[PDB]
Amino acid sequence: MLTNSEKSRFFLADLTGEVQSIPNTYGYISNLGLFRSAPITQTTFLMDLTDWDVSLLDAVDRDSRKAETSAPERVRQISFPMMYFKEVESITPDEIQGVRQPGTANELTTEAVVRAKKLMKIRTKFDITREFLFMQALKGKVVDARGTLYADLYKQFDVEKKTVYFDLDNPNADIDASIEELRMHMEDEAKTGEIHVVVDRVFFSKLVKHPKIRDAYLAQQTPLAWQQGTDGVQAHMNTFYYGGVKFVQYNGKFKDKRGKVHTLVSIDSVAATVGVGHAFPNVSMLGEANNIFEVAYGPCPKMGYANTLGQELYVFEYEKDRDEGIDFEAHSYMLPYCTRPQLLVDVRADAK
Amino acid sequence: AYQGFTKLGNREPLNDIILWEQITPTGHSRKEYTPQASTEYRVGEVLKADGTKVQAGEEAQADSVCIVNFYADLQLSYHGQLKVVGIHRDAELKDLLTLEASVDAAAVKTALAAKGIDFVPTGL
Amino acid sequence: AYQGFTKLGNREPLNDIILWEQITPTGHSRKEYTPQASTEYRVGEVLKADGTKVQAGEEAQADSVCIVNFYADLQLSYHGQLKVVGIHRDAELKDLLTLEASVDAAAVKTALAAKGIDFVPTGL
Repeated sequence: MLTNSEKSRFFLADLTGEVQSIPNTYGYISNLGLFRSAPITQTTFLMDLTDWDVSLLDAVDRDSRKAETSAPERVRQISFPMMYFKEVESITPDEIQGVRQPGTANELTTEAVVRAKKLMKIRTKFDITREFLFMQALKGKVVDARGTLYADLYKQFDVEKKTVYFDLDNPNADIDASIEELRMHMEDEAKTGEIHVVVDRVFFSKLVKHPKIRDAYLAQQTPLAWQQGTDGVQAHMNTFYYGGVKFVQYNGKFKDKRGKVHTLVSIDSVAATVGVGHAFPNVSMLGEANNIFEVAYGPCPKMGYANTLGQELYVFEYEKDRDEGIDFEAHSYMLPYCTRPQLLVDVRADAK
Repeated sequence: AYQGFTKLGNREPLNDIILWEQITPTGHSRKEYTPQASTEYRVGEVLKADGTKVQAGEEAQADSVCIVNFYADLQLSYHGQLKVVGIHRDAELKDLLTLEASVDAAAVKTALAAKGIDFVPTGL
Repeated sequence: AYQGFTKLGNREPLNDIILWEQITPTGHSRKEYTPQASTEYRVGEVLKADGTKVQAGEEAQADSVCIVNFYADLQLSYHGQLKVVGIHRDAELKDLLTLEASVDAAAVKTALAAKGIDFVPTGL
């Protein structure tokens, strides 16, 4: 579309669309869809814990008519708090009066375009927060981005955490033993009638450098074999399969309002130079029967929403009186958690 | 029951003190305090600038009026939140303050009036 | 062009800082200044009571936050008006202040906060 030249008011030039630039938005965990939404009607929710045990029978003779019995059941209860997020925005005529929109030579900006832009930005922010909170929940501790602690599943369910150490730096180290230990722990402690481990760059490099694994790794480099996932930023992420356990490299990271960088895959009080990873089972395909990962949602303090079902994200609009502008608001009341914390295992690439 | 009578307790006071406040996107009129250890908060209490309750001899240091009910053992408010909240400016409140022993109510009211807090007379 | 690169300029900041201001028939929260000679004005700058931009050691004298872009050579603002407008009191603004070299931000914020100006936390 024609526009004034760069150095003459009387000569025209041809303009072209805008070149957008958007920050990276990692969504690997959210993309899997293994977290099941569970809206709540109030500010607190409870749950019941149940379990029973069985033992082998003994062969009794037919005529004695002696029999056996079984022990009874036991029950317990738990409680959970929730976290609140909120941010505000505003739009006024001063942002619309005589402002050319970037993509056009003459077309003027309008209220709808600005509204859409701001809503998209807000949704992106909330999605990034969702991903961060999901990663924190998978770590086993729901810690707010500013450090506040809201839930400790290990203490809540009365179970400790296991860590598996890989001596990758030792050429004589054993990897099959560690993998089998992880698998057997996961199988034994599942307590119910496909294992993924999210791995760091350094850990992945150390693992694939090992002499005892190059033979298996180099055989999988054929593209036909790889196709047998995306984080939203990279369309082809490194993957390594061995011993029935799939290793995935995840490089997501986000920045806080203070500029502090938070790496999604990390263990508290551990040097970044040391390889680190987290292991969990894949449950997404269970769908409606997925009782292991859930997210709760609650109502907002607004008058018309006191006792209604929760929502993913509330949006409200208000005038500023005397038609001087418009205001926006965003609300969310969410808490992710895992009902089988014993299945979450840390993985390290350093000796004991 | 053995000896007949049984009692299950009374209802805690609700948050209805506020009659008018300066509504703003950022909650202009409200401030949040970190709860002190081994202390229980209820609606209508006066808090110092450090979150501790005002006692006799320092009415001039009154800072805000409590707005939530907080449980010491749970370390959690009745709405499932981790922090206490108090109004410290630009509000009109029902005259239902709760004060510690020997605290001068008039002195506290005068101290809070400087920050723009007014009290409306309440009926019996 | 010769040497390849060609740059045409940059957007001046837009007037979207205000999040809440006390709307009144005569602009209770705004003031107008007579711009000084040959000084550029951009949104976010801090102005003294005389319309001159704040400098080192003048934090206590901070008066208002500029809101209109003024072109020195053109002698009029980007909206074709002959005065500079700065927010004076009773408003909430984004944390996007522009400060001259070596000017402390905490002192300026404390000085402005006394007049009834609050900054909603913001970040990227």
